[PDB]
Amino acid sequence: TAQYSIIPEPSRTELRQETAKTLQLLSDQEVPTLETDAYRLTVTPQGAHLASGGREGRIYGLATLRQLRDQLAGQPEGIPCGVITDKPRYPWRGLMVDPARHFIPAADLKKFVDMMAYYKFNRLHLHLTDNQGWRLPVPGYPKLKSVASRREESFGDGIPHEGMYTKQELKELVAYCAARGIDVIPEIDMPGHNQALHAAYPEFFCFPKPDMNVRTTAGNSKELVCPQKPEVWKFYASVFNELKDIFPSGIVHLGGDEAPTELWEKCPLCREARTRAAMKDEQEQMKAFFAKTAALLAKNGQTPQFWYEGNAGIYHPGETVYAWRQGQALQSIEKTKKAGLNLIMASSEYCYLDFPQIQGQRNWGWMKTTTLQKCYDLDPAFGKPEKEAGHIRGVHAPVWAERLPDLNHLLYRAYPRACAIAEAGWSPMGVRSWENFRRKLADHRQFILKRFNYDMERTQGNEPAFRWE
Ligand SMILES: [Zn+2]
Repeated sequence: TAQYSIIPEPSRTELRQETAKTLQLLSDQEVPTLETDAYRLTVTPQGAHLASGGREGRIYGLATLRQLRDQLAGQPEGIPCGVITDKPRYPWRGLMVDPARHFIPAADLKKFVDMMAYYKFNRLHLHLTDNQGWRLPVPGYPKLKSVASRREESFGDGIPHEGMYTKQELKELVAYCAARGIDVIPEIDMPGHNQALHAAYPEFFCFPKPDMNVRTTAGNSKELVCPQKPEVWKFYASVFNELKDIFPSGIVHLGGDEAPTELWEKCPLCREARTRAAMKDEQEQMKAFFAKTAALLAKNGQTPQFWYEGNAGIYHPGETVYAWRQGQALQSIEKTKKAGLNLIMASSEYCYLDFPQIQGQRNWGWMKTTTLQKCYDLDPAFGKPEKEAGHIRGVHAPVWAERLPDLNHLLYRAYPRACAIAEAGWSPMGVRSWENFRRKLADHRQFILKRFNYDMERTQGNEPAFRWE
């Protein structure tokens, strides 16, 4: 029987036993009888009718109409008539890109955004800073451009890699995303992930090293900013003010994953600061660091987000954290509920799209394989009902880019698993099935070829070649 191939699967589809050979939009109304994020699309032999509860629902309805037009373009016999009534399961449906590890030019970001909007993603998270590069310009700190935005090579390849966005480019990105229903979330990791910052501004750190260079390999850095130094707090105030100007979401992801604190332990300034504050250890110092940063953000009307660490203690009720450790999803759901935290599911078992998608593709000596079928197994609530897991805001898939040097590589690992993530964030469990998703994705190969000039076919051997190992 003839059906639609819309991804994500709509919450309700009622097909009729007639065929439509045109999708001309005959009516387009806003009505109070639909939620602001909801739409109803009626496909008739004469054309389509769209009703929506608000601008957001209208964006989604037009995205569904776009997919139906692609299907009809491939089906000259027509597509079924029917009524689609639709609204998302979760309000947060996100992808993260990592320009700190490999810079993503503006044009390439635009293509990435168009593709994620096709699948009704509504959050774009930018990992802007890390050991391997710093991509956010900050007035008054020119060495961020001249030093921190450049590295000499990647993994011994002898090829320099550099880049930094302009403020104007980032405001363009924000407007481009907004027009496509997407909010943009910056991430500035602190106090660690800061080898590039140290290369530019060694005076911000407990043990300044003028010979420090921007990192060209993966691994953990012990270089933490020294919370006793006034230049650090002036710098981060400047950072947060730039983010306030550029990013209207007002959300600032601070990282927050466990950092090595050996250098704080040894720092003569931090040692005496801990003694004055009767702090027992460097974890108490970390709690104080994040309380101070959260206060700076609050003075700005901004709110922090974190990669969840169950035993961190740096969170205040109402904040939002990301669940990411394998095997910890259900525990994190329970713990955040008890702690009054909101939770975004980014479990690396399902959502870390830097991992290879077919067994035998490059795993860089450590990555597990996450197939499309495994990815589609994701239920963000892990079996818990809406009344017990209402603090779960949605789903988020990071495409970490240590080993993804350009858009071609990035999209190879992001898609088609991002389509599965989109359906996990949008579609109620009652309309989800691997067999239906697999059928639709088969059709989407042609849809994406025609609309984006991009090939989503995946075989063990057709990943683009790498220069490393
Ligand atoms: Zn220190």
